[PDB]
Amino acid sequence: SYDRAITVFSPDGHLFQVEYAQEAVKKGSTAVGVRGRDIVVLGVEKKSVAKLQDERTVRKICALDDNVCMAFAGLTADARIVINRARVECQSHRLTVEDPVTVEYITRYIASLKQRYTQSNGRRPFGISALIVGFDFDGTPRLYQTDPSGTYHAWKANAIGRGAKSVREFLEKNYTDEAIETDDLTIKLVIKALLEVVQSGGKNIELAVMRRDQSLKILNPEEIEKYVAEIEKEKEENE
Amino acid sequence: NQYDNDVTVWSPQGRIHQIEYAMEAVKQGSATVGLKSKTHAVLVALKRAQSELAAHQKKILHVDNHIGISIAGLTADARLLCNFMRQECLDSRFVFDRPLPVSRLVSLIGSKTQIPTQRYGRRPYGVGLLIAGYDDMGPHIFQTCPSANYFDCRAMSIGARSQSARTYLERHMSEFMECNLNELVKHGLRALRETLPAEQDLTTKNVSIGIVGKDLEFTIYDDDDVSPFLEGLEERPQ
Amino acid sequence: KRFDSEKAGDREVQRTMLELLNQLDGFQPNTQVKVIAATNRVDILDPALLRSGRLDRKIEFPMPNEEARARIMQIHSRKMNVSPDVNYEELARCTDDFNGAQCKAVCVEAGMIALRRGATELTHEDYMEGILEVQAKKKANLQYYA
Amino acid sequence: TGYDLSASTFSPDGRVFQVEYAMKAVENSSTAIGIRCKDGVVFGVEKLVLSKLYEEGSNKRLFNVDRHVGMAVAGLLADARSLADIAREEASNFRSNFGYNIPLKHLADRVAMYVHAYTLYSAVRPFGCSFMLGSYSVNDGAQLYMIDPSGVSYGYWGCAIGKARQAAKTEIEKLQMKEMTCRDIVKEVAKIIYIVHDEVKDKAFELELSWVGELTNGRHEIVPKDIREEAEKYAKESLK
Amino acid sequence: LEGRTHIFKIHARSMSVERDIRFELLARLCPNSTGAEIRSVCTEAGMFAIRARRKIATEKDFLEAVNKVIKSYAKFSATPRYMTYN
Amino acid sequence: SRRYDSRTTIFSPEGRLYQVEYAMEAIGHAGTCLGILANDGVLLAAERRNIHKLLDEVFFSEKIYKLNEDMACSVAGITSDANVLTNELRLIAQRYLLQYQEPIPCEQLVTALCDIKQAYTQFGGKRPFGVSLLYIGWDKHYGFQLYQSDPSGNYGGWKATCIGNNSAAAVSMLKQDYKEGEMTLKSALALAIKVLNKTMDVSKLSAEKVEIATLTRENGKTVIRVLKQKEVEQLIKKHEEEEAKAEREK
Amino acid sequence: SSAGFDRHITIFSPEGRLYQVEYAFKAINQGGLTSVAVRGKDCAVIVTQKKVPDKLLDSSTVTHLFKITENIGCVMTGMTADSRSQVQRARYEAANWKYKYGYEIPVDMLCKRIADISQVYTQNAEMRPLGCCMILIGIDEEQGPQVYKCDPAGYYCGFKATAAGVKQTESTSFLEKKVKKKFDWTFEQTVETAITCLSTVLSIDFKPSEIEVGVVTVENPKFRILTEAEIDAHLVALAE
Amino acid sequence: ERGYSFSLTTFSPSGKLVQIEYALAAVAGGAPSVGIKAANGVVLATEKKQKSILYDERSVHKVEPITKHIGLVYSGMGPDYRVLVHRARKLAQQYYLVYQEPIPTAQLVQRVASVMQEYTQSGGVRPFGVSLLICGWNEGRPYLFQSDPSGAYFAWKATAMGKNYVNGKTFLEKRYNEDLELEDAIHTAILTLKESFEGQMTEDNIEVGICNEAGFRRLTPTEVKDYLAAIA
Amino acid sequence: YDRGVNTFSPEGRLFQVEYAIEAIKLGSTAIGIQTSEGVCLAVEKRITSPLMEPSSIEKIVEIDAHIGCAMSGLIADAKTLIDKARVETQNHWFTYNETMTVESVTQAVSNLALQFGEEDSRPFGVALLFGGVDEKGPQLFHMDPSGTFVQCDARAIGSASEGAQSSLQEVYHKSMTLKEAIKSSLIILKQVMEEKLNATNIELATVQPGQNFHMFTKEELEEVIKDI
Amino acid sequence: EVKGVCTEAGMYALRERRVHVTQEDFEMAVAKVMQKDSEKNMSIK
Repeated sequence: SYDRAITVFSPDGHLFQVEYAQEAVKKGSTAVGVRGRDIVVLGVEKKSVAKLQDERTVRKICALDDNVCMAFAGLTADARIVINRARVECQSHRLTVEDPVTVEYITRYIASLKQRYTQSNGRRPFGISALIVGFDFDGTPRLYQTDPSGTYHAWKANAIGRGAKSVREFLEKNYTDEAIETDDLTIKLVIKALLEVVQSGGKNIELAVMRRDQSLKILNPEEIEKYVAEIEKEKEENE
Repeated sequence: NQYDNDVTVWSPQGRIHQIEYAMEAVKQGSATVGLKSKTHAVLVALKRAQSELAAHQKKILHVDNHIGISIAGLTADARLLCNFMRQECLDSRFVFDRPLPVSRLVSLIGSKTQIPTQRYGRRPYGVGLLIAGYDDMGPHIFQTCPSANYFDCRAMSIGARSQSARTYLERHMSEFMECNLNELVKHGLRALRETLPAEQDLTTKNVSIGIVGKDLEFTIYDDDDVSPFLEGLEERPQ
Repeated sequence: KRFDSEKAGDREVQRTMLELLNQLDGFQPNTQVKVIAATNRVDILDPALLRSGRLDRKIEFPMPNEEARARIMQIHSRKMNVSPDVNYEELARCTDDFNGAQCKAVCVEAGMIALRRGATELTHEDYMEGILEVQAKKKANLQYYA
Repeated sequence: TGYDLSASTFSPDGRVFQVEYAMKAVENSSTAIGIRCKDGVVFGVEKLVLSKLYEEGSNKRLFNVDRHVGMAVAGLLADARSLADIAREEASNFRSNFGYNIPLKHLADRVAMYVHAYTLYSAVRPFGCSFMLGSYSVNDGAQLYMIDPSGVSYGYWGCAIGKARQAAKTEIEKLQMKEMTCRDIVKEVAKIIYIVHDEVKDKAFELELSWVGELTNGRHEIVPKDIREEAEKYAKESLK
Repeated sequence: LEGRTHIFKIHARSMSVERDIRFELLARLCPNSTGAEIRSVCTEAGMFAIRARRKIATEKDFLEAVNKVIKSYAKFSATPRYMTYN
Repeated sequence: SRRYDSRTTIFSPEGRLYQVEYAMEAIGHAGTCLGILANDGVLLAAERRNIHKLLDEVFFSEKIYKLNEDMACSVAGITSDANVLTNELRLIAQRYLLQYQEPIPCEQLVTALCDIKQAYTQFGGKRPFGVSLLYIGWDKHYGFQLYQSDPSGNYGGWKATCIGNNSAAAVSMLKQDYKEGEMTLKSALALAIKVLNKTMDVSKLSAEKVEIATLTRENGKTVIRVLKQKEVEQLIKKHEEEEAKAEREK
Repeated sequence: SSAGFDRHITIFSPEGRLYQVEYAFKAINQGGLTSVAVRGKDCAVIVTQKKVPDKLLDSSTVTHLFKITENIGCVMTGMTADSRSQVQRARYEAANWKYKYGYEIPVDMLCKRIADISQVYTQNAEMRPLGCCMILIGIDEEQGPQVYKCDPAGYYCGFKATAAGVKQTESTSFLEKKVKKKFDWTFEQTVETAITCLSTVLSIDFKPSEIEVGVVTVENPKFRILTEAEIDAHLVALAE
Repeated sequence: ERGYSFSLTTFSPSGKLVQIEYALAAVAGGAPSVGIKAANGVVLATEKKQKSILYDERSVHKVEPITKHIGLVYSGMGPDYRVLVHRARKLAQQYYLVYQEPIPTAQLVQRVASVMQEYTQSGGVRPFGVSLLICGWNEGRPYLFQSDPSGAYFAWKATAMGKNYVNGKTFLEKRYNEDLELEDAIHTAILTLKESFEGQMTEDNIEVGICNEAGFRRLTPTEVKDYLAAIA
Repeated sequence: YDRGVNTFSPEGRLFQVEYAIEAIKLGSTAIGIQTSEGVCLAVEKRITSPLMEPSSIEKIVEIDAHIGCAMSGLIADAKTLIDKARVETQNHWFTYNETMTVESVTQAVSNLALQFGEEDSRPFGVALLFGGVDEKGPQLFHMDPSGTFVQCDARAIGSASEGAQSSLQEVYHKSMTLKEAIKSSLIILKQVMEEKLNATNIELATVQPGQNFHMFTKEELEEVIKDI
Repeated sequence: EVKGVCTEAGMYALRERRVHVTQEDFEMAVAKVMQKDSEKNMSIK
């Protein structure tokens, strides 16, 4: 009848421990993000930090290179492996094929390794996913995703966690050419779509903007307040 | 039915059903009747396809010059042993520079399928191969089964509805050791067509025929090559 | 008698059957009025049943022979009117492993062929029809597989 | 309650029913017995026939492992040829390294460890087939050793394997082995083998015969029927 | 195939239905629905027809299939389609 | 009965970690430890599981293990499973000091054993490590760093720690006493005495049944101070003097 | 009572009791063999027997007495299938003592080496418990004779007089008062203690043929099996 | 749960671990062996009783010293003792010749019990129910340590396992306090050793090992009974 | 009950192999057609959200210069075997100096179809459609995870393949040219699709010996739209 | 258990045949209930 799932497929043609694993991404740390013709932005929050503990230890999002950055969700245990495992391959794509790392190459490695990660009885599957954030050579944007089955897909913006389709409905108005024409309105639009995600209290909010090929910098609680002021002024002048 | 899971574990009655389960896959394949005379041998098989526009998949193929074979059941183990048959046929064809008779050659195939039917974590192999060949003493027809038991015969048949073939074979197989090739081929299809339902063809592209001899190299007969064998046929009665 | 207890729903009778063994043990008059018993399967059989008063002759009835399946089905079909030219050779060989009740299933089927029926049975294919009905027919064979 | 599933593990009673399953699987095989005479060892096999079923004289259970050794086997034929090749590879090691005749006593011990090791590991399975080991030599002499799937190494003057091993060994005690010639020992088996294993159960069958000894100069080869006037010695007294 | 559209033929006498509808369009997209599920399809169709105040199923020509596709697929189950091929 | 089967390899079924929930249960079993923020130094505490006085106490530092001249750790969990991790990180810290001739930074150090513990919690059906051990030390970049190892592979490293489940009473105390920039390491040491005398089940702060290990930064020696029970006994009278002073108010 | 896989594996019960090993303790009892090991002053005598169901039984192969070394013999009990595998092993481990160490093994460590791998057989249940039982003897320098026994639970054991097995429980009970005495034992006294202890266990006292009696004494240190001629001579000597 | 599977060790829902816990229950059913750390030496008094009078204790030896200055005794079941004996015989002699000197026994307990840890802790198929009382003499100050199958090494001045483990540990907890006179500590250690012991005490019913600062000396039943019962 | 996967059934036959056929149902529906002049094939992208990029996931891939392909079922397992055979066609072009034939591509994957090894622990439920032009001209091949190989003039997979093969063999033309195959492709297309047709909803694959490759090019899908 | 101490301390005072109870007998009531506490020394330590 029903053996649940180990490796071999279930009678319905699908699996279980895979479908069971995607719910961990739903209960994991939420994240958002957007892209533009030059500058790109992202966000995570969901830190649950009380400030009484070390802030650098809870830091998760990192970057393999200034051009391509890593953004993941869920637990950071297996994600810390995804970091180091991709750092060795991105350094091999550094080493071999000296050109800047292409998103197709690096994503297939993690995907091909994420397929054998879920295969043997043997290597434990991933219960988490990740979304690559960066820019193509000559300023073109690139953002992709990952799947527990070891597949990759590209999006126009990063919406995951709770309410993936609800934020995607708000991303329909984000398809306009005005976003991002100026980096001041884009960050204000990031705090907009993020306002409907979780608490959005401004404390745990962490956003890093990458302009063209320049390495991104995490916004300190200085410019974030100014971009929140123009977002509140645009909301007050909208009536 | 839990005692039939492991091939290593013997049943309460000692009969392992994992071989009998693969016997079904051998008997779920197409109806094929092989036979041999003293002069030459004629082996026959059947083709079936998914749809009408889909070409009927062939079964009988050629391996050694003097060894023709048929096939039924799983194609995975078929082409695995087929390429394994190539390596075994080229063993003596290279080092000894002579072809291997079917007698001592299948003894290695029976041992190749012994390990998967013995050790734990392995499964038997359903195989519908009907092996032919000519050594100095004339033709030999063996059989392949998941039980890894090959018997030298003049005529044998496996697959679906093949129990009705043996009945037509018994008196005919003793009388088929004499006549030459041509009339033996059309008498071979006069068997399968009685086994198969009599209300439908039996076309040119759904049947497999092959002929091998001591001085005659094995040639695959399919599609237009079957037309000389299907001409001058006696229709089935009602 | 199963293994452990309690309890079986028929345990009152499984004690009474063993009481019958006691009646065939201690009661001499039970040697009179022979009683006949029949079972579907010997999977559960009491070892204490061995005796002349208890079960003595025990016969294992296998699947009837191909000639036996033809004789039992001919006695049942002697009343019906069947189309002529019955060789009895093919219908006997086409019967293998089939139970006597499945033979009457073909016999009861063979009684419907008179009028129309309306499907065309013609002749000599009648027996092999309901013979394959239970365990056959493909269909598959190959499709979805190799 | 699941105690008889694993062959490697024992049962609460102190044994393994898997060995009993392999022992009784030999009981389901056709009758094949053996006997040793003074100057040789007699082998025989009764091959069942249902329809034809194929060309007569092939796939016989008589196997030749070594020059002076021979095989009378029963049970499943693939494992019979497998145990024939296991002994053939064992006889190949003794002939390679040394090159002289392997003694049958130590040959049975080498095959004993093989069959025994197959019963130790639950990965592989105990073979449900049995065989008859026998040999003759000028310095060694005639020996007949019986090996069982459990791995017990031993031998008797004669043994019985088949549907019934009791009635088959019943007349061997009154049979005169030494004084009567080996050719007469062959007919002593051929007579009762036709008597017992009645034709009602199996309509058609054939009796294989093989012998090795001084008359063959130590070489083992299957002896046909009409040879050595055995065809007439077969049906002479077997009609009773 | 032709059996499911015959159920829609008698169901044309139920609800409010005319002969202008194309039944075989979506009938091949929901196999093994028997007659019970498509009965609930024509049932919940009238449920939305009262909520939307509409009447005749051809009015409503194209948008009857709109409530036919969303209700039938929601009754089977809800599974993400991206993980299927992934 | 989907989660009742023994697996330990693949995860559970709603997305929660199968064994890690049960691994934290073993951490809250007979664990004791504490941590606090201290400038120009750091302090840790230990508790002897056996209060029997017949013990030789020849183990010297037991619940506190010294993995480096400048760094140490505090084992909370099964001592048998942790002794494998002791020499493990000790050799990994030694092969790093061998390679670069420079003290191993505790950033990658802690994450190294966390990934080593992660491999045993990932595949092979291997038993997870049910021991959570602390980390203390100093580096040339971030200076004083505090970490806590977790079985799942995601470290519980913070500037504070909770060991074991009974220490949850001290967590509300540490968050209320949270301070920045004042040391005076004895301010937290006297506070750690209040942790053992109140939040911990054992009162009076038995000296032979506990241990206090502190690390004071010294260039370049970085002296690690095993106390052990010496002046802890006067700290008992010091904390009781505070209790005798507090009762004078009311 | 059982919980989990403890039926198929050797892990200990909640009462601290092994399962697959405790079922192999009576696995020797199912062999139906009584070997009593008793040592006198300068000598030690091992008494055993065998059953002859069929007249075709060969005394050579079915003989249960096994000689590991010229100076060191042994005897087994229980199932004889696994016993032969341990016989050739004891010959191999004694040869390692001859090769590496250069001289003859005291056999006190041979019991340790055999039981150490016998403990590996008891370690993993996949390789089967190997329920054969081993009883050893030998000669050590200025130690006089010795007696040793190893069952397949894997320890080294030896004492003055130790016997364990199927019926050996009734033999050791009678010998406690019989062996003491405990003075210098003549060869005729040691043989007399072999039949009298067998007379308490069996009291059949059948032909000396079927029973096998070995002896280890210091005159020529080599182990020797008693000849059938002298066994019947000592049998009629103790019974007047 | 379950949940821990095996390799190296089994699972428990609440505390410790099930399975081999049952082997730990067999450790208490093993042979009781007392031990004594007194002044400049370590004394070990075990208990050995044969099943019948046909056995002579001169063959089987329960005390098998690994080194000349380090003896040992076992509290627990059978040959799993003798397994770690030859192990430690290989284990301790390797480290002895690495630096060519014995080095204090503290490092011996570190290395020798390190593989014994893995050997007992890691999956051995069937568990191991043999514990040990570790002894030795190091730099003038000897040591008495107690291991177990779970791999927790202890330090005791007077210890007992097997029988009396409930009675004798509380006995030595009360009557014995801190460090006392050497032979006077042996007295009360034997008094509680004969607590649950049989009323019949003979030279062959027990054995007493002693670790001198001059190296270990294994006694014999002869000198064991000729000393005192009551040995002091 | 108690299904033994690769171990056979009490009846018996393989089970998960049949479940691998069900894994074709969850995938996108691709309908291939082989014609004398070339081979045309179409499959729906089935965009879930506007965030999805149309060329990100494509069901048509190129094994060799003259060999096209159409995947089915799972993606990652497809591209595995896809890139695999691309290396197999590269080694075949070295030793033999000639490009690998579409025929031998099948048996190359068919040997590894069901390994019961580390791949093929769980087997891959990916069906493969092999198009291209061999020495015999344009050909279209179909295979399944079990390793079946049958040459089909027109083959369909995916969800609607049931209803697609119905109207397929009826309107199929074996002896005609690509001129009719153009409009013959959109017939079955507009049938199975319940939404408006655009370049991002589906994708076309047409390979011809004289016109290639092609494959396909940008903005030729909307041209077929307005040609209705 | 305090009620149990009063009962155990009242049983021995009943044995001595006195109208009152001595606090030393209350210590005897504590010594009776201290033997039942948990389990040891196997498993943990």
